Amino acid sequence: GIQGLAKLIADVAPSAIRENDIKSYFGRKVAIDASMSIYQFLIAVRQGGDVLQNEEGETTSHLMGMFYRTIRMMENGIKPVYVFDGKPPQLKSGELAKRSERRAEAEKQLQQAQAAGAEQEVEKFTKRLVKVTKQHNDECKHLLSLMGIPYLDAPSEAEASCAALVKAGKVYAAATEDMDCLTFGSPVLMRHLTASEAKKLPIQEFHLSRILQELGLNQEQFVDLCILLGSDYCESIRGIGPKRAVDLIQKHKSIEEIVRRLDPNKYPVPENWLHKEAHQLFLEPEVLDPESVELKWSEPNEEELIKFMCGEKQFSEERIRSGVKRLSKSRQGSTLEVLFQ
DNA sequence: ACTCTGCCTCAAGACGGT
DNA sequence: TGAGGCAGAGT
DNA sequence: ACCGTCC
Ligand SMILES: [K+]
Ligand SMILES: [O-]
Ligand SMILES: [Sm+3]
Ligand SMILES: [Sm+3]
Ligand SMILES: [Sm+3]
Ligand SMILES: [Sm+3]
Repeated sequence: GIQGLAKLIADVAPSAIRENDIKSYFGRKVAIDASMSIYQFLIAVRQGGDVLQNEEGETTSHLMGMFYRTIRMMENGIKPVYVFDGKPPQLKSGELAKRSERRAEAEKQLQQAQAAGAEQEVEKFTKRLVKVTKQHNDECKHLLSLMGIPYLDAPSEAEASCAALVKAGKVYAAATEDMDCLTFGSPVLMRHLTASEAKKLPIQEFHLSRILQELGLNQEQFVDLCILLGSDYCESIRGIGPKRAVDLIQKHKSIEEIVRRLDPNKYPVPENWLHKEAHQLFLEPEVLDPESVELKWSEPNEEELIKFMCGEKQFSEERIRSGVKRLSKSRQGSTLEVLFQ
């Protein structure tokens, strides 16, 4: 993420944010940060503070969400491609260490909340310990294949590869909550795309070109702004928040120039600041080749889906079979069969 | 008065019978 | 792999 | 729309 970027845009570039009704998206393709949505399901999809699971102890919360949400999207003629995170860049090592530190603390506090019986505390610390694993990813991929829904493995950060897919015109937008997708250059970011049958949060599109126009910046300058706001890849300058950062960038145009003009006593910069490395990472990230794989939405394998979800994962046969019928008919409505010439 | 930091707390899904 | 509220302190 | 339940 980028610290306070969403709020900053709402305050200083409101026209970059557009809202449309879900009925307007029929036929559109979108790239989805899979690892992130699996995470959301593991955290939220609970009964008695416990994830859903089959009788043999295997978690099924993530399969539950991925199955049903994907179908609801397709019912609206929205065609998702799911993108999975790869190996993190070295620059992120610091941030990851911080996370593992927090996990170690959370593990202690979980234990003591248990010897204290504090059930609501236990639930909190258990949520803090939720972690998307390789098995979670492998099960979702397996499921998506059976559903006929495409997915890709990013070489590194999935947001970066989502952005690259939008730039190449392979999908219309990147659908994620992580704003660093814009820092990676995604022309369009959709937030709150769940296509939920219960409404709530309006669908928001962020348009990068509108953002750059409103702030009066090019993409290089925008990335420098984000670094100053605070990213995962390097430190920012203490004392410099969203307000002073926009002004410094609009005036000095670059962190390099900002540092030369800043008084080393009033606003000292981080020692051995890696802003240059991060800048390079946001602008030239390692990404999949968007011309490589042709995205297709295939017919769902109904019988194998039933064996997997019902036979193995113990989902209701009625709900699953009903889901597959809906998915199949909705695909038929929004997708053209392949043609040979 | 405007700005920023540190610390707190909170929320985080989908289906279907009613 | 946040967000927003609040008190206190820096500009 | 609410809310008990989903696995
Ligand atoms: K800062
Ligand atoms: O992020
Ligand atoms: Sm990210
Ligand atoms: Sm990521
Ligand atoms: Sm079994
Ligand atoms: Sm098993």
